[PDB]
Amino acid sequence: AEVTQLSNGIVVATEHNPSAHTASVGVVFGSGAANENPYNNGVSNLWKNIFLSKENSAVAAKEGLALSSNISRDFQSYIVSSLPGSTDKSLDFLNQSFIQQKANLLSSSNFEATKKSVLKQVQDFEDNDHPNRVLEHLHSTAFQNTPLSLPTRGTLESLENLVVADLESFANNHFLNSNAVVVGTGNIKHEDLVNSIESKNLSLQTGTKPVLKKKAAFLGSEVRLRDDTLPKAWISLAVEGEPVNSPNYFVAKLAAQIFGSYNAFEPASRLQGIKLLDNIQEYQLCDNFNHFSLSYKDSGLWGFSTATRNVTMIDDLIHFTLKQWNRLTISVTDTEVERAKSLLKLQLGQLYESGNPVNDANLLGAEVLIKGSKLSLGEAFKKIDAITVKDVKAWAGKRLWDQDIAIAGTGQIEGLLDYMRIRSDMSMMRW
Amino acid sequence: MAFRKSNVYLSLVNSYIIDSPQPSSINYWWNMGSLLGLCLVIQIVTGIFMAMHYS
Amino acid sequence: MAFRKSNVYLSLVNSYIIDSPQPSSINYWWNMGSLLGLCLVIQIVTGIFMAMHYS
Amino acid sequence: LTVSARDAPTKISTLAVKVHGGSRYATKDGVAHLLNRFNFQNTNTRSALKLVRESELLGGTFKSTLDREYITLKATFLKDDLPYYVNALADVLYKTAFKPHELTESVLPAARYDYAVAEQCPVKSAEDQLYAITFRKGLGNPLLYDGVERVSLQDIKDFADKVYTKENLEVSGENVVEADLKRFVDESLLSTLPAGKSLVSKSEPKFFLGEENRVRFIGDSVAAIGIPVNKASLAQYEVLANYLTSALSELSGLISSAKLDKFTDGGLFTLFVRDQDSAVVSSNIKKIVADLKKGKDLSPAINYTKLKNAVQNESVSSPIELNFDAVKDFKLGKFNYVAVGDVSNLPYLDEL
Amino acid sequence: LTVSARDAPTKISTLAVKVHGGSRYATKDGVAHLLNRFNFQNTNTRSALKLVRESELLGGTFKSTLDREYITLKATFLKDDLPYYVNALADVLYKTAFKPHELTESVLPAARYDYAVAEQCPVKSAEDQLYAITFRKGLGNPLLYDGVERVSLQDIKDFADKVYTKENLEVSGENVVEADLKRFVDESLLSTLPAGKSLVSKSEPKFFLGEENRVRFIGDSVAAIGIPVNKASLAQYEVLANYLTSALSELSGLISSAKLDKFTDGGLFTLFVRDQDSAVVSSNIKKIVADLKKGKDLSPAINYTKLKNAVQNESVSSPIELNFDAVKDFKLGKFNYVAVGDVSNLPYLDEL
Amino acid sequence: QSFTSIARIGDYILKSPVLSKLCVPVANQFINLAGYKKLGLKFDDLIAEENPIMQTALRRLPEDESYARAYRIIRAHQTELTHHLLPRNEWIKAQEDVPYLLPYILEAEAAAKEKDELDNIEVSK
Amino acid sequence: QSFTSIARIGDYILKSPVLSKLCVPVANQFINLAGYKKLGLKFDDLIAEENPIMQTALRRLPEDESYARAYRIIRAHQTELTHHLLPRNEWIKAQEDVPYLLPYILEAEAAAKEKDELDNIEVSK
Ligand SMILES: CCCCCCCCCCC(=O)OC[C@H](COP(=O)(O)OC[C@H](O)COP(=O)(O)OC[C@@H](COC(=O)CC)OC(=O)CCC)OC(=O)CCC
Ligand SMILES: CCCCCCCCCCC(=O)OC[C@H](COP(=O)(O)OC[C@H](O)COP(=O)(O)OC[C@@H](COC(=O)CC)OC(=O)CCC)OC(=O)CCC
Ligand code: HEM
Ligand code: HEM
Ligand code: HEM
Ligand SMILES: CCCCCCCCCCCCCCC(=O)O[C@H](COC(=O)CCCCCCCCCCCC)COP(=O)(O)O
Ligand SMILES: CCCCCCCCCCCCCCCCCC(=O)O[C@H](COC(=O)CCCCCC)COP(=O)(O)OCCN
Ligand SMILES: CCCCCCCCCCCCCCCCCC(=O)O[C@H](COC(=O)CCCCCC)COP(=O)(O)OCCN
Ligand SMILES: CCCCCCCCCCCO[C@@H]1O[C@H](CO)[C@@H](O[C@H]2O[C@H](CO)[C@@H](O)[C@H](O)[C@H]2O)[C@H](O)[C@H]1O
Repeated sequence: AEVTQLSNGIVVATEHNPSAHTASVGVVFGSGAANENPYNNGVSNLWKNIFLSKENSAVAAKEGLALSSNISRDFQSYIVSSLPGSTDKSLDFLNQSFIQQKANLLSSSNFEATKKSVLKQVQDFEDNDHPNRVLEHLHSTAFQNTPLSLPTRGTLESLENLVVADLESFANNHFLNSNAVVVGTGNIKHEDLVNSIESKNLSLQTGTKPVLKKKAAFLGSEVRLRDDTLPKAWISLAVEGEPVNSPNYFVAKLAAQIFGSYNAFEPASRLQGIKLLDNIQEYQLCDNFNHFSLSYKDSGLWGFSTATRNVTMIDDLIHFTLKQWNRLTISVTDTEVERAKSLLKLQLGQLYESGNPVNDANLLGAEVLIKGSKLSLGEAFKKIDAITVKDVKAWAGKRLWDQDIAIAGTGQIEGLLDYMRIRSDMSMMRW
Repeated sequence: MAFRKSNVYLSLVNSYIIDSPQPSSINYWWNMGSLLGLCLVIQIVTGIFMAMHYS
Repeated sequence: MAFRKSNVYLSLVNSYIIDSPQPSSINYWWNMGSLLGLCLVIQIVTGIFMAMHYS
Repeated sequence: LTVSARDAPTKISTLAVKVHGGSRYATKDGVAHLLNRFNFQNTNTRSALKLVRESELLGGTFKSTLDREYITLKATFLKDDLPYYVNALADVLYKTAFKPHELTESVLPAARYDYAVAEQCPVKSAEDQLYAITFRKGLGNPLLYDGVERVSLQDIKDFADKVYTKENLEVSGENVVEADLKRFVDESLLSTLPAGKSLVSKSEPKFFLGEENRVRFIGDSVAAIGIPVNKASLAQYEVLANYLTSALSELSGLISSAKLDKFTDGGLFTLFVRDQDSAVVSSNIKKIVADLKKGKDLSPAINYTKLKNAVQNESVSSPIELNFDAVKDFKLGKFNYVAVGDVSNLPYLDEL
Repeated sequence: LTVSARDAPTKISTLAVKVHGGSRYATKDGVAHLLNRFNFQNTNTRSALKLVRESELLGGTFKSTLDREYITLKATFLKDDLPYYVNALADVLYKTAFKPHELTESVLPAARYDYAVAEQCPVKSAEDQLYAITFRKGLGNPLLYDGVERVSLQDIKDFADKVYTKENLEVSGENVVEADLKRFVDESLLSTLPAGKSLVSKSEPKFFLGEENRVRFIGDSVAAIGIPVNKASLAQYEVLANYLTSALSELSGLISSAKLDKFTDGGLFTLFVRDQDSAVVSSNIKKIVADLKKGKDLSPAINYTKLKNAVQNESVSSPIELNFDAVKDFKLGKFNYVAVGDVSNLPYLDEL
Repeated sequence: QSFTSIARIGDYILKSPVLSKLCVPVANQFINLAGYKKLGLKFDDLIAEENPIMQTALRRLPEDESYARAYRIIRAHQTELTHHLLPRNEWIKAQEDVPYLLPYILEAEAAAKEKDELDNIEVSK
Repeated sequence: QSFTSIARIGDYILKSPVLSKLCVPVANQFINLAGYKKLGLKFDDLIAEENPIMQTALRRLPEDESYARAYRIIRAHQTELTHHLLPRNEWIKAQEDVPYLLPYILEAEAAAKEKDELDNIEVSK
């Protein structure tokens, strides 16, 4: 992970990789679902889909280019992939699609079909993707009536009320130069991509700043979507976590790594050095779980998600997990922190250094849009190696011990007890 | 499982006084039973202590 | 299901005194327990009746 | 004992020990599956538990994957700990314990799960069928263990003996210093392994055409076609799969999936049509076969297939490249077909 | 509205109502099974419970068998109570309640059971497979309901209207006086039934040859072959079946079962080889085919098959009788084949 | 008391113009005073269910109405625990206070009655 | 006391010609006086099984030996309740009194101790 960034109005950032074999060029905006309203919610997912439209994709396919678009909470990306030399043609397609096709892609035939696609797409997700649907409701109840609560794909209600005018108004306010970063990852060199950008000119949609509003706030609450027809109980629970640029960003991630992820069906997963495993395998409290330390611009979420068929012992699953979390404040051991350090590094490694250029493009853009430059692993590893048991305890003492929680769940959740019973387990009795 | 559920004695306490599923809407009239339990205990305790000085 | 197993009260009698699975080889030394139960009842009953004439 | 690697200045490395022991080499249905599920269990000197606990402290994980061709023992870790992971993978191939209780407590349950997940997806059933009718005992072997043919612990140990040999494997390092990797491999038990005989056949396998098999299934119905491809004729089938899947073909929105499985002695082009209702699967595959009979391509999908095929960064043993710079047309001769699901209302080969 | 009867001075009689609505006529997979399973449930004026308790006090029982051709409502009872049973069966055809709860509480579970029993017998999976491959939707329909194609309560009622018509059924009596039978039948709700058509086809069904299907299965392996037969050619196949299932053939001990399913528009000859291990199955099926391809008969089993065909005195309208005195030689031409079980180790039609 | 019995007496009154003009008004008054509609419940939701006839009926009730019943019950316990009533626009209206379960109950009752009679039939030789 | 500990002590004695000849004769007499063989039991049948180790060991025991262990136990309980011993020819013989379960118990224990050591590994920086 090595960065290089320059500017001339349009901020350009790249990251060379001599052993790439391909290259990805694109634009990333510092506005995602958290920059939408409860009524135009889904407008970004809508943009993503028209950019990947059938027509637009053919025009790129003939050019030997592959398209990619990712909608998140804080950022939004549109990336083009090609061979290392065809990079000059990728920028032409980008310039063509976002500085000329302001009405090409927004035709009544293309739009109504795309709208129809994302509509069925989202209907399916809400209908069958239980673990992600639950996790989305977790964000929805935790940050309710606040920016961070809106689902990245949007709601079926506001999705079907959208018109080309909604797409345009969003573009006019967010697809601006001051809210973007041109990204180039793969094998291409920095002092070469900027030239092709300087080769052209104009300034259509510039000078203007994006809009502002209220900041994300965590609220202790819950949303229960009971469905007895499903074969499992899917739940997600979390406390208010850390925002990107928080002093405890790495400490929180190390804490999540301590409890990690688990798949009851994979032999090696059952053997991990996570004390919680000794409590949940006796009666097989779940099929799987995974801890997380989600971080965004305004706030974060630290917690876990689980899936279980043991619908009569959900109280034990929750009880044991939260009881292990208490340990982070009062008894986490040195070895537990050292095992977490090793594995956090490993995960940060697989994330920041995959052989995939589109992954690096999204990470580069989204990061420079906040801190001004992507963080190197070498520095990340140094901060991770410096984390002490005390750091973890001090952190747990403020974000975990006797703190409000956000819960969401669907399926056979009758066995999931009331809020207070769950909230109580966030601390222990003592003299 | 939790010790309160696995222990032979605690599981009884757990089923009757802790995890016992109550209708969400029972009003104060349903508090009379616990009150009768208190009465019995009050009556027995005071009676025994008086019994020590009675003929 | 037999009434002795279905009824709330008799099911306790049945699991402890009727259908309780006992090891086939326990010898007479395992008869002391029941004998201790008999002893307690003998003490309580004879005691209550004497208590009626005691000062 | 081929040992390749490609260095870089990163924090993470990847170690892979490719073994030509995929389902294609399975002596009994599912033994290759069981052997794959047996990797990383107890070794005569280090237990599965110790391996996981120690590797976690170091900063790495292990995994064993099953292909129709290989059994890959991969390991991801922190660059400077290479020897440990080279020795770890070595011990697996050399001294795996194969305890009877591991087969019943871990291996079989894991294989049951693999089969359970796979059985719910009809395209995977369709794919097993395609292979089984086009080829009939090598490449046509079932990919997973299903118990129709009982496999003993002994059979697993025998397949281990037949498959884990110096001549039948490649040690691929990614983001690793090749000089050191070659040194550690020789120093490890990898080189102490009995030199065997590479099971890889140079000659093209026998194949069949115009074959059909129907499988009744509750759920989504699927109509699929499979076509055996020559070693030299595979470059065109590769761009065909990318064409049929890209925005360059009007019938791409009519097909769920289409790919070309590439082996050193040939390949199999697979095209699947999956949908909730049979009426739709019928009209689609019907329109697909009809339109393919009209030999067309022109090759506007040549620079696209080049880009798509270039996304093989992790693969350190990819087939022939230069072939793409040619062939512009595709016809459609004889092929193999399978119907999964609402069979009673799916097309037969006769009417396609 | 056919009505026949053969009397005798017995104590017991047996009424039968042959309806041409077996699996061959099923508009949806298993719909014939479900209707057959719905018979004897509540009628609009008499409950299943009332029927059973009442008939028990009289001394009679009911039953509804499903065939590949028929759905037969049959009654066995004390002779003198004839009108009661004539009406009971009449009421079933004319006014079965078809309550939604009966479908979920009694019918679906019973069909689930029927399927469960048959699912464990591989020769039945083969018999279904045979019919399917030689008559692609005619008599080739699945015999039982398996849920691959959903059948609603309405689909069952629709099928009841399509099949329960006067011109589509044959009332039959045994140990019954034909005079009273016809009288009671005309006097019953049978005559009030709408007289629809009669899907009983005269023209020979479209058949297929050289077809094969393979199904993986846990348990015994079974290799079977099917042969479509003419409305005239079915005489030699009747003796063929008996010849192969008698001491006259030096290969009767090599085959599990062999028979000729007869219909008015033709028939299907089926031969099955079933055994625990695939190797035994393979040897037999090969030896059977080779010896039949090198055809031989000469009718030393004409008198035998004449006896066996006669020990079937229940069909008051069975096929051609005296057709035995004709043809005597036989040679195995083209046929259809299915492999059930350890498929990866069973013969392909290719090597037969 | 069985619903068959209730229905028999009720139908008789409902068919009689004289009784019907006299009773029904009093009954309408009774139901409004009862107040269950203010809690969002339909009368059939009030029937004690801990007996075989009701379990049979509730089993046979179509999926969609069953989910609807569950909601009205849950919503009612919640409203009752807060000591409030639902806003008027959520009260069950007379048009909505339909005997949806009744037919299933009468059907179950008739079947049990027949089964009881058949279990105790006498025979006359 | 663990079997690992028992085996360590017994092996030391067994490997020492001095203790071996002084201790073994005592142990042979102890076992014969114990009388479990007169009831048809092998010593390994006597091991109290209500603990984790024994359960994993008993689960891992091959079917054939498990059916035989089952029989020896049932046979023993029956003989014991009749207050008799088995006929002479049915007594377990010294050569039949083999430690069939020991290897399984030792395997389970070694695995359990390792897990205990790994659950508490300390890390030296
Ligand atoms: C001589 C020997 C006497 C010994 C007996 C002593 C114990 C008496 C028990 C009283 C009882 O059972 O009455 C129950 C009724 C039913 O009531 P409900 O429908 O369930 O309540 C709704 C609450 O306001 C919810 O409200 P809440 O939020 O729970 O607080 C309720 C209230 C409870 O007060 C009590 O102590 C209950 C009697 O607290 C207050 O606001 C009072 C502040 C001064 O409560 C009443 O209506 C009381 C009148 C009879
Ligand atoms: C002391 C003051 C207060 C206590 C008063 C109550 C005394 C009861 C306590 C005694 C006790 O528990 O003794 C147990 C022993 C163990 O015995 P075992 O190995 O299980 O028996 C095999 C049976 O003969 C089987 O034979 P059986 O068919 O059951 O008949 C047994 C015997 C039982 O006699 C008794 O009353 C039981 C003690 O009946 C007879 O034939 C003899 C009648 C005198 O019984 C003995 O024989 C004692 C041996 C030292
Ligand atoms: C359900 C429990 C009990 C009830 C309802 C009960 C009721 C009574 C009543 C009504 C009296 C007379 C009160 C008076 O006017 O002075 C009384 C007296 C007495 N009770 Fe109880 N009693 C109970 C339990 C006990 C117990 C367990 C004991 C014995 C250990 C006991 C010992 C006495 C004594 C010593 C008196 C005489 C002193 C006195 O007058 O209070 N009582 N009891
Ligand atoms: C009033 C006092 C007691 C009563 C009524 C009682 C009753 C019983 C009963 C009914 C049994 C089962 C049958 C039997 O084994 O005899 C039993 C078992 C047992 N009791 Fe007690 N007991 C009493 C006191 C004690 C004492 C003082 C001890 C020990 C300090 C004790 C230890 C045991 C044990 C360990 C068992 C299980 C024996 C076995 O199954 O091997 N009991 N008792
Ligand atoms: C269940 C265990 C009991 C035991 C072990 C027990 C034991 C004793 C003993 C050792 C004595 C002295 C006997 C003597 O030498 O005279 C005694 C006396 C007495 N006990 Fe108990 N007792 C028991 C229960 C009861 C109960 C429930 C009562 C009820 C009030 C009671 C009432 C008496 C009375 C009134 C006396 C004095 C008269 C006498 O000497 O027997 N006992 N008890
Ligand atoms: C026979 C029946 C007689 C009495 C029936 C009445 C039932 C109520 C018993 C009260 C026990 C309360 C324990 C709460 C607990 O353990 O939660 C503990 C918290 O306990 C507390 O905060 C202590 C508050 C003071 C309790 C008041 C004592 C009551 C006075 C006794 C009078 C009764 C005769 C769990 O707390 P946490 O969930 O927030 O982590
Ligand atoms: C009128 C009485 C009606 C009878 C109902 C009885 C209900 C009892 C209600 C009160 C429960 C409070 C005491 C329970 C103690 C819980 C701790 C426990 O059981 O630890 C026990 C050990 O306890 C002892 O040694 C002494 C118990 C003495 C109890 C004195 C009252 C641990 O037992 P454990 O469940 O862990 O066993 C595991 C399997 N080897
Ligand atoms: C310190 C106490 C320790 C634990 C106490 C429990 C020990 C139980 C010992 C008692 C044995 C006597 C049981 C007789 C009751 C059996 C009949 C029965 O329960 O019929 C009951 C009705 O009982 C009554 O009305 C009176 C209760 C009797 C009170 C006795 C003092 C019928 O109840 P049923 O089980 O049939 O419910 C299903 C039918 N719809
Ligand atoms: C039978 C009659 C006898 C009555 C005796 C009265 C008993 C009083 C017990 C009082 C306090 O007991 C005390 O309760 C508080 C919760 O309220 C516990 O607090 C615990 O939960 C609270 C949250 O609610 C956390 O903030 C706290 O960090 C945690 O320790 C505390 O650790 C315990 O020590």
